[PDB]
Amino acid sequence: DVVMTQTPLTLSVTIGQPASISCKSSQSLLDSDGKTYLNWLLQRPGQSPKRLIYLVSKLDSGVPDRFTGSGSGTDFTLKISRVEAEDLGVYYCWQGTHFPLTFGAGTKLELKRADAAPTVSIFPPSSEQLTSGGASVVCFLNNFYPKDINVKWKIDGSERQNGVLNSWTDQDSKDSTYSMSSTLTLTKDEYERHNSYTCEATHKTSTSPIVKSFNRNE
Amino acid sequence: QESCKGRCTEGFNVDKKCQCDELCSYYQSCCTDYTAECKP
Amino acid sequence: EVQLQQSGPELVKTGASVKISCKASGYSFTSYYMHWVKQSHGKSLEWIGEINPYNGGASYNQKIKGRATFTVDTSSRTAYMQFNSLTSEDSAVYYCARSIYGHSVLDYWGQGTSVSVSSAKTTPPSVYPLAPGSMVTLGCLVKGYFPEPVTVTWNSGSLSSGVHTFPAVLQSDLYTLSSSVTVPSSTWPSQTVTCNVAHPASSTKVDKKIVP
Amino acid sequence: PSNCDCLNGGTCVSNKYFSNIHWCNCPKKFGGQHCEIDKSKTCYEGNGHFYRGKASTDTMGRPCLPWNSATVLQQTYHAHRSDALQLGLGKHNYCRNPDNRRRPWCYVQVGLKPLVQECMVHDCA
Amino acid sequence: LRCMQCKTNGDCRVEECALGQDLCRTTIVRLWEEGEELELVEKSCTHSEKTNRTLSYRTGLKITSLTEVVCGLDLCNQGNSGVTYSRSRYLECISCGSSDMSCERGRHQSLQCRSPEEQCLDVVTHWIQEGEEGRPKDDRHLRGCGYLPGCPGSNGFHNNDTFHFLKCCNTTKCNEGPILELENLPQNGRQCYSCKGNSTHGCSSEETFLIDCRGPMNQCLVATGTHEPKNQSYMVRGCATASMCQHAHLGDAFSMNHIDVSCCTKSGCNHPD
Ligand SMILES: *[C@@H]1O[C@H](CO)[C@@H](O[C@@H]2O[C@H](CO)[C@@H](O)[C@H](O)[C@H]2NC(C)=O)[C@H](O)[C@H]1NC(C)=O
Ligand SMILES: *[C@@H]1O[C@H](CO)[C@@H](O)[C@H](O)[C@H]1NC(C)=O
Repeated sequence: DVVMTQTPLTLSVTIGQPASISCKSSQSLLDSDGKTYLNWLLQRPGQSPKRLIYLVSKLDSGVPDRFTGSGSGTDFTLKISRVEAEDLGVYYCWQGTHFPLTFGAGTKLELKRADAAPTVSIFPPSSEQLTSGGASVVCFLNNFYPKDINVKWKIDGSERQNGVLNSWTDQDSKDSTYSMSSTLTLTKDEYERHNSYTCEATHKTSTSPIVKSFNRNE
Repeated sequence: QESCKGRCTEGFNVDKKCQCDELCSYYQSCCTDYTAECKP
Repeated sequence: EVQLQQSGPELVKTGASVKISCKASGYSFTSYYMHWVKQSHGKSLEWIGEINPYNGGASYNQKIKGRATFTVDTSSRTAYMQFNSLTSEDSAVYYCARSIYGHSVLDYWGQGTSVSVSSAKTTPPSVYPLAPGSMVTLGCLVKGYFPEPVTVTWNSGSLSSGVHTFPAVLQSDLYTLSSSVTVPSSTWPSQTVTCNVAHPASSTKVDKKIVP
Repeated sequence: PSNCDCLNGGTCVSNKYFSNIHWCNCPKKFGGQHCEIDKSKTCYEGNGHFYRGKASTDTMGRPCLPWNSATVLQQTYHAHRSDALQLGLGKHNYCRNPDNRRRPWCYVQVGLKPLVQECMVHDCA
Repeated sequence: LRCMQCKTNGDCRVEECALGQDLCRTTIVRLWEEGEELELVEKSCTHSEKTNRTLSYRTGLKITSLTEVVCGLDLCNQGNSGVTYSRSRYLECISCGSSDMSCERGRHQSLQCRSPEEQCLDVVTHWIQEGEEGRPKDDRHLRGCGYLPGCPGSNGFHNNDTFHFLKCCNTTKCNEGPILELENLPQNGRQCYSCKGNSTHGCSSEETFLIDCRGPMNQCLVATGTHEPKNQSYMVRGCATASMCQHAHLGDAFSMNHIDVSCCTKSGCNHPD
């Protein structure tokens, strides 16, 4: 079992920008046939993975030249000049030159873009969640780059870090900017213990933290 | 002594100047007289 | 067109056994060596094997522990995976691909395979029509359901672009997730909005109208 | 669908392992590379536009220089032409008639300069 | 560097021996039936790969001596080729053809060679249905005396649509027996790729498919170069033997110019990749 180790493991790129990843193999990757199967296979998110390269250079049908494969021996190199939004996705390198086949790490790609404001709503627990007894308020943050964001729940002036379930969203194909959904997951008895729930957090486009609230009669 | 007139067929014979077989000409090995005697 | 389509998703009681199809059209099937790849941890990547329609070979990766059975039908133009005694680590995405011939090394894949196992048997959810109390957004909260799978669409999936859902959250043996899409302050509550949401684990479909 | 040059049921057959060169496997009554001439006919059809077939000769008895010959290819009809096969002209010195004359004929070297001369052949009178 | 050009009729004129072929080849066919007998000239220029060859075939009471010769020397082919030219009678063989369905019906006959290195061969040509006009006019089978290039021993090629083949050896009566039918041959075990046509739509990733090679061709072969009347961008795929890889004996048969072959060990190495 050879090792498939890719670098950089962490890479964002900016459009029209250079992208060079690099892959490594324990021993050689050159079969007794005098050819080398080493390859490049990408998974573009929310779809199924597809073959970008094989043979360390040679490019699949609908593959553009923007990619260039290279390397030999224990070392290898991938290249792209014009980086675009298609290229958003996950990046894997595998050699078909020993059984069992091997898979590199998963180098992951972004496109760096400008900053924008998360567009926020926060909601009441539907009656229907209040019939069963749980009470959950959302704080959405939708389409913000960068992906650096820090969630804060504040209760009636008295802040709370407890019971916080978040989930991210993948840098999308389109906006290139991330999404966010926080949720505050909590009892019935409790909910009637308060009124004004003020929600807020931090991004890089306003020194001043953007906030939203509501109350128990509305 | 070529003179193929003999029996005109035993079948071809590797000791000879010219064999009297049907095949000769095809090697142009025919003996002067073949067509004469044989194939009358 | 190279076409690979697997079974959809499956839940399984640990230690027991599962059967997940792979489909194809787009070539003389007999003409290529097939694979499967474990994508585990939603991340790490690992080779299952190969098998090969004409000669009928089968590979199994050493670590496999031969829990695995490849298999075929020629008349169906189909790959299988019979894959017995199951586990926690197991749970992952399982894809298949072509080589081919021999020489390992794939090209085209199929969508994939949704596969995970545990104790608590299928729990369909309760959904919470989150809505407020110049633009506008729509809260749809899938919660209390377990196990996978579950997804959602707006107004029978009409609204597409810019619509946003968040990754099934999980904890305390249940998933709780978030789903949203935005529209103009002129767009509502004009024409009533139903996010459509479904649960194969439980075999039942549902429609949640937004309720300002 | 048609091919090569061969005639009268003459089935063309070529070969790979040399220059894909082609030669015709003719029926008995025919012969000559393309099967351009028939060794049967005593006599010829009126005007003998047609009697191809051997018997190289003349009334006075001399030869028929073969159309294939040098001193023809200066001349009027000879066998490197466009149309050749269509005239009967192969490597052969047998008589022919593509002028619509009296009877068939050949080029008879006589004196120095090659000539026409009425060729000996019977008619079906 | 130049040569000579003679038609079958033999208009005797010249060429520059073009370029891609440095070789002046003289080419001759000899037909013999009953007493009488017959013959043919083509002098032209031919690609480097070509070498001298004989092959006399027997259709029944008529016999066909083919044969060809090469020199590259500027201007060889005018005049003769190379008092009896068939001196003696050398090694024996069996001959018959599909001209009359001669090799097919059991009519095999004894036909002496017209020379000592001339040997016994079964040479085989099948086609599918139609490449062009109903396809080349070479006999579906032929057997008799000759010498073909690199013939010593055996060679040929095959895949779904086309079967070529060559057998030969220096033993008396070696070619005799049955007719090579392919489907008759054994299973070589090799898995491969067959196809005909252009970059695409002749040869593309689609029509290509896995075929079981049969017989001594366990080699997986592929080839390219210009084809018949100058429609280039053309290739072939199929199992075959060492023969077709070294030089090209493929380049004679399929009739193509300054082609290049390659081959692969383990099966399925065939794909366009
Ligand atoms: C290229 O392959 C194609 C077959 O797909 C051939 O091109 C077509 O050929 C026919 C002639 O019979 C034409 O009428 C069409 O217009 C062609 N189509 C196109 C899209 O070009 C052709 O025989 C092959 N050419 C070569 C160089 O071999
Ligand atoms: C006949 O075959 C034998 C095989 O041992 C070989 O020695 C010899 O070269 C062959 N003879 C000729 C001249 O073809």
